[PDB]
Formats: sequence, structure tokens, C-alpha cells
Amino acid sequence: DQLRQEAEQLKNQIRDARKACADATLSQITNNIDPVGRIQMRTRRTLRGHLAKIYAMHWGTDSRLLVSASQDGKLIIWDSYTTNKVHAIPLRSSWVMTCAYAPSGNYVACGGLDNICSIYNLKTREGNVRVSRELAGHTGYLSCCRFLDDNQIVTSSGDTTCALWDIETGQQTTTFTGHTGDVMSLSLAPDTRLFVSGACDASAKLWDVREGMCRQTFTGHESDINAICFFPNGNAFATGSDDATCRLFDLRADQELMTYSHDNIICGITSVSFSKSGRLLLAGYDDFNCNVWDALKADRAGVLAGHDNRVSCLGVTDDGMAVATGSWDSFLKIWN
Amino acid sequence: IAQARKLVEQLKMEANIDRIKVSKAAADLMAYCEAHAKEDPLLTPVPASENPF
Amino acid sequence: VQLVESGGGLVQPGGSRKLSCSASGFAFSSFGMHWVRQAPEKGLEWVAYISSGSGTIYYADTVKGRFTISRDDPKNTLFLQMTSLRSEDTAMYYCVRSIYYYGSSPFDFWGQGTTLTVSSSDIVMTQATSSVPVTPGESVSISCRSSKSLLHSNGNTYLYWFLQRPGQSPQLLIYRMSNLASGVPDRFSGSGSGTAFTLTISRLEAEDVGVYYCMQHLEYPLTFGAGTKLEL
Amino acid sequence: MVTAITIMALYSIVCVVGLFGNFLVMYVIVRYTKMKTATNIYIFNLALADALATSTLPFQSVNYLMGTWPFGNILCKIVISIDYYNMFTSIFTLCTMSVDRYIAVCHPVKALDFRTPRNAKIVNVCNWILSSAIGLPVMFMATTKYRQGSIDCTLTFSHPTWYWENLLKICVFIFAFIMPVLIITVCYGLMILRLKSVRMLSGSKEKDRNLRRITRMVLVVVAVFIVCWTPIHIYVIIKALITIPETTFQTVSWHFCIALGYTNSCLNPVLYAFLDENFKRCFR
Amino acid sequence: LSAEDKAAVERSKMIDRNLREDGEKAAREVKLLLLGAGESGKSTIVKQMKITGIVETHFTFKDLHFKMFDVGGQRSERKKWIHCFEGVTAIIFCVALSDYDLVNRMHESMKLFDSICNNKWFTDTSIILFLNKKDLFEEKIKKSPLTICYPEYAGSNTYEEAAAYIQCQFEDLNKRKDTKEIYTHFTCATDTKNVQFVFDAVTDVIIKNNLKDCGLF
Ligand SMILES: CCC(=O)N(Cc1cccc(CO)c1)C1CCN(CCc2ccccc2)CC1
Repeated sequence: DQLRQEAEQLKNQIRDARKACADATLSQITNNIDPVGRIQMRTRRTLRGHLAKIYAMHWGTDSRLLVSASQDGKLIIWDSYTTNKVHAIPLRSSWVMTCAYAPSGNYVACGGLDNICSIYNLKTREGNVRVSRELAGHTGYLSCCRFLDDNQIVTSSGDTTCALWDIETGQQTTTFTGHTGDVMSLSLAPDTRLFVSGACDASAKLWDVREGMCRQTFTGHESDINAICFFPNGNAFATGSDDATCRLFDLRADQELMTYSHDNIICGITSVSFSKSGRLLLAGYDDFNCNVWDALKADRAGVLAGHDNRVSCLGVTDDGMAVATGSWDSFLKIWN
Repeated sequence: IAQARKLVEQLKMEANIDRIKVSKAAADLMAYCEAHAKEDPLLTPVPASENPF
Repeated sequence: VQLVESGGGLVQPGGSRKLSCSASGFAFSSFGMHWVRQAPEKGLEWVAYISSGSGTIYYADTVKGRFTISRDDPKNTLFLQMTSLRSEDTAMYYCVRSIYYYGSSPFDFWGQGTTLTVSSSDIVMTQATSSVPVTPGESVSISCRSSKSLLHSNGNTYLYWFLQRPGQSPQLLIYRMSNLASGVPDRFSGSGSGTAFTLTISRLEAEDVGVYYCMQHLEYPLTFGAGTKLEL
Repeated sequence: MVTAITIMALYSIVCVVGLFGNFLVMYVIVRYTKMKTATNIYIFNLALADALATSTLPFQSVNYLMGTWPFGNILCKIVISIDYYNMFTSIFTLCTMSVDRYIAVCHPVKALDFRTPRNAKIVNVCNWILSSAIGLPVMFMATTKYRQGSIDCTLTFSHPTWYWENLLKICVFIFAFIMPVLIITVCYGLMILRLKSVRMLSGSKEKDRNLRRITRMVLVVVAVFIVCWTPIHIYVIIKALITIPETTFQTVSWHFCIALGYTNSCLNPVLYAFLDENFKRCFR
Repeated sequence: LSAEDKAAVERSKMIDRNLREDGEKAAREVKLLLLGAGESGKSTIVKQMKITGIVETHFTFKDLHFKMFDVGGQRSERKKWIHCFEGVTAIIFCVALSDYDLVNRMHESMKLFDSICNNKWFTDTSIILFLNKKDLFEEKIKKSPLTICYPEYAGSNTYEEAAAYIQCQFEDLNKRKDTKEIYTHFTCATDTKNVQFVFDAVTDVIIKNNLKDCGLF
């Protein structure tokens, strides 16, 4: 009982400490910045190869090829410029909820409700692709997968845990456990030295791949959060939740910085992504469309309404030339 | 009580973080956004000559 | 991977013969196939090509109407039917593997080859030289010229470099004039512009002597080069 | 005079209503639905033929009013061909839809394999070819006649005029009013008999109301087809069997019978598409 | 234009044809979801038919292909992955009929049934309900009255009407009686005739779906 009171006192002390250094009034700091006006985006291409709802999509460092996964037990690599399909990998367990594309371009990792992470070898002799390694050890369901190197992969599973693996041996190198609920998202920093994860506790934690110990804990959401994306500078990130609000946190200030909400938006968000310059914020709602938020003024810029169902994924090219949105409509479009 | 002790240890470890005033932290974001406005095809539309789509 | 050719021998003029290409160790049904023949003391020439699924077939001008090509995907075997053999068909035939997609490396493997003897608008590619004396440890340069600009509107220049060691089948070195094939040491390099190409070898050691061929892939038919020979 | 003016007005009204309805249905199908299922393909095909046949009416109207045929020979040929062609395409499409519904309701396990969009396209192409198999002889055979002071479109037969004319009339009567009626009535009767014992459509008030609406729609479709095709066939049979001397009543009766066939064409879409559940869902 | 991209286009067309064929083959079949309480009757149901996270069971009966997903081996928030099963043909629910006195189990089973039936995604799919351990229920009623778990129950302790009362109590839990149907059956270890019941339910569901897609419904 006394120990719980001590923990509560520590929490109150932390809250007071972060409140003492909180003279932000940021809307009074950037109120003189000219608006970005109105942003008009028109669809440029449509990839029609899937026969079911798609749940994942990841661009490549080439910024030309991308991968997408759906529930028909197939993930196919697209050629965005020409709309041709490069590969069509038949996967064993049709229940897949995430996918990843290696930065070098040699590997593709997919995993879902089957509690196993599968890594496929793209560039190899004998022609077709092959399953390089199957990763086992989790007890929930894989929510997100990101690549650090060609030998290291970080996974986010449904059993309130995150892990770091090595492909050559298939063993859990490091395990992160500080959450009290299912973790749904994950995003690596540009320098690949640390990452943040968001769980069903309406709290986001900041880990680091070196020691495996949590650094800071962020909170302020009223419901489950589903999307996380780092700022291009690497000192901030934005989160989306079922609360129908998007908010931006700061690592150095260690507290909330913005809230993005509107009166006529009462539905949650499944995807959040930033622009190359960081001045625009892309959020994918379940209202069958995604909006563009001016990240420095919390003012809406444009609306991208071209889908007949909720969007389950969203990504921006590495050079920031185009944005691709996928939905349960089974068609994913490219906007520019 | 084993989990609670670990929770208190984690909170104590997290409590020792040096903060900065937000006005200094909020200026960094604006400075980064203002200095990279030209290298943003989405914010500034590009001519169709250089547009691959 | 493993390719074996069989069906050679001596054929009287005006007869017929069948050549069988046996493919093993790789997914045959996903690869296109080519037939390339080499004269007894001359360079390589292109004969025929089959797409994936037998959906597209091309023939050379000099063999159109006399040669028939086909594949058997269930049995993993490639067939070439030859009719009305002449005295100019005496050569050695190679089975070539190829695959086309964004980022692929076609012409990456060549078969051993079978010997066959008979009793008695195109783009031309020119080799600057024909034979150069080479000393080990030095650097040499090989030039290649084309009658047409190989640069395309999509930003790709189609150029392939091949090296043939004595008593061995040629192997791919560089594709699209700038990329190095798998297993090739980084000593070789490629550069150049439209209708002007150059191959660079640095600190070359032994076992690098042979004939270097210059090949284009902008349009059919595919035309090889005369061949530059390197001698110690 | 008055009778000719009334006939012309009725013909023009029928043609205008049919063309407007068919074009509206075609636009709605093409723009919005974009061929979702095989039913959409069937309705699209039916809406095409109906209008390609009704577009023909103003030529007959001007032929009747003017009293002569000034269009020529090739255009008269094409008019007669597209008049004997769509009259078969529409009936074949209706029979195909009835058979599709019967095989979908009574045999679901086999309908899992048979009912595919590719099969719908193949069946549509086969129906068009089968209709062309009889449309083309009319194209090659129909001619124009230069009478004493008038020009009319008539078919000149290759010597046995009575024999071959009666053969054609009997063939069209058998293959356009007996077999289609029999097949559609058997299919719909079997479908209703099997559907009357489905647990999902019996046990409460709403389920019984749904079953009643389904059987009412089936009955009204069959009744419209029967009522709108019987008079013209029976009138043709009587005319070909009895001398029936010319009278001002005979021309009016024949024109009214032809109007009834065009009325059948206009009535058929307003039941199949304007009341389609998919169309209602799209409208709402 | 299209120097060698023609081969890439041909490869894309071929793999698209393969995708179309695979999609048609996958759409030919029907999928079944098996829910239920913890180790109530789900074990013996799978054993009656021919037959990590989840396990998929393949079996065929009278020229029809069935796929059964046993998702009970996953411990996580159900609301975060239950939307992946939208469009399933039918849901199989297993309830232990002889566990009416051991523990409260019947009340939590009814709560789970209420949660599953009135879900936002399953507002249209039909439910097949199986009551296992019928034989074991016969010997546990004459000694232990059914009133233990049903205080409002007032009737004779006979199996014939107690089973009907339990069936009605389970069946009247759906708030949408004009859109979805519930098929109830009594199953024991022997008498392997449940596959015919599943076939009949799936046939009715397929007939309803065909009517809905054919414009009549
Ligand atoms: C028994 C059928 C018959 O008797 N049918 C065909 C027919 C009747 C009613 C409706 C439709 C289309 O739903 C087709 C005849 C009726 C008289 N039309 C005259 C056409 C015509 C007139 C003047 C000049 C040229 C051609 C020819 C076909």
C-alpha cells in the first residue's frame, strides 16, 4: 500500500516537473506564419490486383517499388511508375496484418495472426522467391514489422511485448516489456538507434535498441492508438487513435505539443504519416477518406476522398514525391 | 509486489530526465519546416516536366 | 543451375536434326530461352527466342522459315527443329537463360554447348580493335561503338558485355552498361554514352584472357560484336 | 385522317418512352454499377436489344404516313433485319435470365461453379450468334418492291411462296411464343415451389411478406409476357389462315397488335431494372 | 517505346491470370468459424468430421469444400482482430450442456453468445448452435435440479422440457430476428449426423446469398 502511494507520488512529481517547464502556447508562437493555402491532389494511378481487403503497404528506398499484403493469402510487389507487378508470393497463412520491405531491397518480411514472422528472399538464383527463415516465439499476433539491417528485424506482437531478432540464427536477441496492453504500431528513428511503440493503454513508450530499457513514457490519449510516425527531424512524432484526435509529442520537452481534431470528425484513425518537409500531416480515417493537416497550425488543408471503404494503410515516398493509400475497397491509389 | 517494485524502479529511472523550455523546442520544429520548404514536392507543386507520375 | 545440350553429330546437307536443351536446378517455366550459335572461328550469332509460356517467338533473318523452336515445361526441356541444313550452319549451339522484369539480369547463364558439322534496318556493332597485348597487373580499356543511339526515352541504355575464356562458354559481365553481374569481381567497370561505350579492367590478374563481346538489346534481332581478344 | 393521326401519335409516344427508358437504364448501368455481377450484364444486354429494336419504329411510322418507302433498298434491308433480330435477342435474353434464376435457386452447389461472369459473357455471345443465324438470311433475302404507284418493303420468296412463307411463320411462332413460354413458366414454377419451403422465408410476418413480394413479381412478369405476346401471334395466325377481307377495322387491329409488342418492350425493363434490389440500394 | 518492357508486361499479364485463377478457386469454397467456451465441446466436434495461433481444418462432404477456423487458442483483445472474419459463411458455437451446475459457466457462456451474436460485424451471418454432452446431461438432472442456475425456472425436472427451456434461453438472445437465423441441434459423442445439419445450414445460407445477389432476395 505504501509502495503504491510512493509510485503515485513519483507520478505526481513527474507531472509537476513537466508542467513547470511548460510555457509553450505554441499557437501564439507560430500564429504569424502564412498558411499553406489549399492543397489539391489528384489520383495518378490505380493498382488493381487484389481480390480482398488489404491491411499493409510499404515503400522502398528506391521509391519506385512497393509491397502490399491482403487476406487472399498473397502479397505482390508493384512497379509504381508502370503499374506492372514484379512478384507474386503465395503465402501459407492467409491471416496477415503487416508487411515490411528491406531498405537494401533483398528481403521482404510478412507476418500476421499466425504468430510467426516469415522472411522471403527476393534476389536469388533459380528464379522464384523462397522462404529464408521463419521466426517463432511470440504468443499474440504480429502488429507491425520494421527492418534495421539485412540481419536485424524488430517486431511488435499482440502479447504486450516487443522483440528484436537476428535472421541468421532466429533467436530473440532483446525483449522489451513495459506495456500493460496489446501494442499495435511501431516506428524506427531515422538513425535506427531508438524507436517508439504505441499500445492499447493509450500510452506511447520510447525504447532504444542498444540496452533494451525504456526511456520515456508519453500519455494523453483517451482511447486505443493505432498509428505512429516519427518527425523527419527525429525529435518528434505523431499518433492516431480511436479518440478521433491526432496529437504531436516532443521527445526533449517530454509532453504534448499539438492536438488535431474537428467537430464533425467522430471516428478513429488507422494510419498517420508525415511529409518530407514535415509541414503536412497525413491521417487516414475510417470515414472512407483521409485528410491533410497543417502540422504547424492544426488547420486542415485538403481532403483526399477517392475510396469506397476505410483506409487501412498509408505511406509517403522517401523523396516525398507521391503518397499511396490502401483501403478495404481492394484498390490502392497513388496521389501526387 | 515484484512487479510493483520494478514499476517504481522504472519510474525513478525515468524521473531523471533533463527538460528544456518548449519555446526553445517549438522553435526547432518551425526552423526545420521553414528551411526545407523548397525540397517538398507535395507542398510546392512541381511542373509536369519533372513529375514522374 | 545446370544446362546440357545433346543432339549433335554430322548431318548431310538438306537433311534434318533435332537439338535438345536439358534444364535442371532452376524453375524452367519462369525463364525465357534463347539459342546462340558460334561459328568455328568467328563470333556469336543470335538464332531464336521463346518468351515465358511460349507466348512470343522471334527468329533471325537468316534462319527464318527453316528452324522451329519449342519448349516442354512439364519435362523441363527445350527443343530446336532444324530443316534444310546448309554448309553455313556448321557451328556450336548454346542454350541461354533469360528473365525480364524491373531490375533483372538477363543472359546470366550459358550452357556447355553441342557441336554440329555439315559436310559440304538492323543495328551493326563495331569493335574498335581486334587484339591487344596485355601485361599482368596493368589496366586495359576496350571500346565499342554502335550505329544507333542505344539510350531510350526511359533513361536506360541497353548494353551487355560478355567474356569467353578458352575452351569455355561465355559468361555475363555487365548489363545495361553500368551494373555488375553477381559473382563478378569489382575490378571490371562500365561507362559511356550513346553510340560510345568503354570497358575498363584494373589490376587484372591471370585467367582474365579471352574474347570480349559487345551486345545490344534495344530491339530485335540482337546483334553481337566482332570480339576483342586479350593475349599475354 | 383522324385514325392515321392517332396511330402516328401512339407510335411516336411508344417510341419516345421506350427510347428514353432504355437509354436511362443503359446510362445508369454503365456509369454507376460498372458490371458488378452477371445479372447486371444480362440487364445491360436486354436494355441494348430493346432500344436497337424500338429505335426502328419511326421508320415504320413514316412509311405508314407517307404511304410509300423512299428510303431505298439497303436501309430497308437493315430495318427488316434489325426488326427480325432484336425480337429474338430479347426473348433469348429473357429465357437465359429465367434459367439462371432457376439454376441459382434450385441448385446452389452447381450454381457455385456454373454462375461466373465469364460464363455470362459466353452465353451472351452464343445468344447473339444464334440470333444472327436467323437474322443474316433476312439480310440476304429481304428486298424492295416497286408497285404501280408505291414502294413497299416485302420479302420475295424463292418460288414456293406459300410453302416457305408458312414454314417461316410456323417456325417463328414455335420458337418465339411456345418454347420460351414453356421454359420460363416451368423454371419459375419450380423455383417458387422450392422456395416456399425455405426456413429463411417462412415463420413470421416479414418473411411471408418477402415471399409474397417475390411470387407477385414472378407472376406479374409472366403475365406481362403472355398478355403482350399472345395477341400479335394469334392475329398473324388468323390472317394467314382466313381470307379476312380488308376493312378499316383490320388495319387498326393490326396496328394495335404491333403497338402491344412495342408496349411489351417498354414494360419489360421497368420491372427487371427499375425495381431491381441493387438499383434500389444504389438509389437509397 | 517499350524496348524490352514488353516481356515485363507479358509476365505481369501471366501472373495476373494466375491470380485470377487462384481467386476463383478460393471463392468457390466456403469458410466456417468455430467459437465456443473453454474446452466445452469444440474438441469432439472436430474429431467427428474427417479433418501455434490458430489451426485450419479441411474436409469435404457431398461435393462441397469446407474450411474450419479454430481461433480459440489466441489470448488477446478480440475486438482488435475480429473484423478479419467478416464475410464468413456461418458461425459454429459449442456449449457444454452438462456444465449447468459446475463453476456460473452457463451464465458466462450466454454472455459470450450475446457478445458474439450482437457484434457490429456479424449483424448478418447466421449462427449454428451445438449443445454437446447430451448423454452426460441425462444423469446430472435427476440428482441436481436445473433450478440451481435458473432461479426463475419453475417446472418438472425432466430432460425433455429442460432441454427445450435451455434452447429457448440461448435462442432468444438475438435482438435481430428479422435478418439472421439460429439453428439449434443436440449433439452427443456418438450419432455422427451433425455434418448433415451443417450441410443443410450452409445450403440455406448459400440459397439466401444467391437470392440476395440475384436481385430478388
Ligand atoms: C409474329 C412476329 C412478327 O410477325 N413480326 C416480328 C415482331 C413483332 C412485334 C414486335 C417485334 C419486336 O419486339 C417483332 C413482324 C411484325 C411486323 N414487322 C414489320 C416491320 C417492317 C415494317 C415496314 C417496313 C419494314 C419493316 C416485321 C416483323
